[PDB]
Amino acid sequence: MNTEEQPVTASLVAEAQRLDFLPTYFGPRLMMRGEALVYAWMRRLCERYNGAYWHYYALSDGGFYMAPDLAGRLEIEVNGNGFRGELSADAAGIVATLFALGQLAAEIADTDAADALIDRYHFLRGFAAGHPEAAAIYRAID
Repeated sequence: MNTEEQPVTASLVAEAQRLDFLPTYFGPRLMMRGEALVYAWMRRLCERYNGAYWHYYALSDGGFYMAPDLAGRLEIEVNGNGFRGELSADAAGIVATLFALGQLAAEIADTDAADALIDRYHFLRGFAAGHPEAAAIYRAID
């Protein structure tokens, strides 16, 4: 539609519907296999990262992403590319969920489903470009 940014934007799903929204967009079985995978990478990016509420977000691209609930400067040092920089719970939650997608795809070995969930990765990855901190987000996952 556009020539620069993407018309794709995330959204906040109800709390009483997010309980089924996750297993509905990811899978009734993955809901846990993925929620724990996104936070798994998060606690790795920061040495002083206890945890937070990874709110469920709906994407028009056909996927979805989760972002922890932390207001302030989150010192997140990504080992993936050694990018040391403080990001917001939102701009950081992008790198947390993204890394998880790439793990599940390679965790289930070479299967027809190892390329299906991959779609979500490419879908969200594009939304990160529309963010004001895109520079930090894309480099964080780079």
